[PDB]
Amino acid sequence: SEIRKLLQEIKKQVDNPGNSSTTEIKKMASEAGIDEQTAEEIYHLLTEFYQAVEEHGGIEKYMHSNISWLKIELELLSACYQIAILEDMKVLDISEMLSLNDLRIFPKTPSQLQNTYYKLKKELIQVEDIPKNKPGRKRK
Amino acid sequence: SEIRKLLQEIKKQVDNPGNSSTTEIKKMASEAGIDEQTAEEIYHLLTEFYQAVEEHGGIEKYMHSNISWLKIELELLSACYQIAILEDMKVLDISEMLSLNDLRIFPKTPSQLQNTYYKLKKELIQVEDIPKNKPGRKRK
DNA sequence: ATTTTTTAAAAAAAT
DNA sequence: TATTTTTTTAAAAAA
Repeated sequence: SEIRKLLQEIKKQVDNPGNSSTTEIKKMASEAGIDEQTAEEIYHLLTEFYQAVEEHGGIEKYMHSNISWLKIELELLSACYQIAILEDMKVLDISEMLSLNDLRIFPKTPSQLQNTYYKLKKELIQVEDIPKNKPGRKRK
Repeated sequence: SEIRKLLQEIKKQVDNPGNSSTTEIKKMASEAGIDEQTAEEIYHLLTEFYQAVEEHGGIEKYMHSNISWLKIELELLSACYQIAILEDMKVLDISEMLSLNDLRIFPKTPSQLQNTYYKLKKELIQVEDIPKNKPGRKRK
């Protein structure tokens, strides 16, 4: 599968967009036999996510803010795992690929991505901003 | 006791030092009946700590780096609790006073300060740089 | 005043 | 290999 190189190029375009960005992504997806619609959806979700990060002061300011995940970030997470799974990638490999260890689609580690993916599937969390909850005993 | 206002003024001077800084601190300590030597020691330890933070990219860069505590920061911690205890302050009050909730001598919460103080006293940790250890199971 | 327990997240083993 | 549970660490607050 060429899903990794496609996602990599999608991020490359989001980080430096031009009037031919989406056309190039469609072409790359087509040549790889990857669904064009889902490829473009990811490009647009990623664009929004990065725009949101900037509205939150930037990647560094965001990674340390009180927000663990943004609603758009979770939408992106679900779309990324879904397209990669359809392309026959193993879960462990997807978590690695999307993380800080590789493509850096998300400013998250493979475990942050994978634990969240399963909580999302188990409906332990909703598709909405998720605040960083503090540890420690609860007040009396 | 006037230990809180003394520490506050010590930090005020460290944040904007002049040729009369230490003289003013000595005077304030004297008028409050607080040991002058320990007051000056704290001024110098605090100065070093803030210089170290700057060498580590700044307060924001440091609070998120892989270092939990700096050696000089622990030396400062011990000196601050010691002088405050001698001035009859309760432990809970000291942790609050030195923290982000009040004087901000340290870029730490009252619990980070208090838990570390006791680990230091119990010799569970040494007076040296302490790295931020990651959570999670240990590898097989 | 000092120690222990609890919680939440992250990491990786267990299933 | 997909999903769940356990473990560890730090932080928060009870014990």
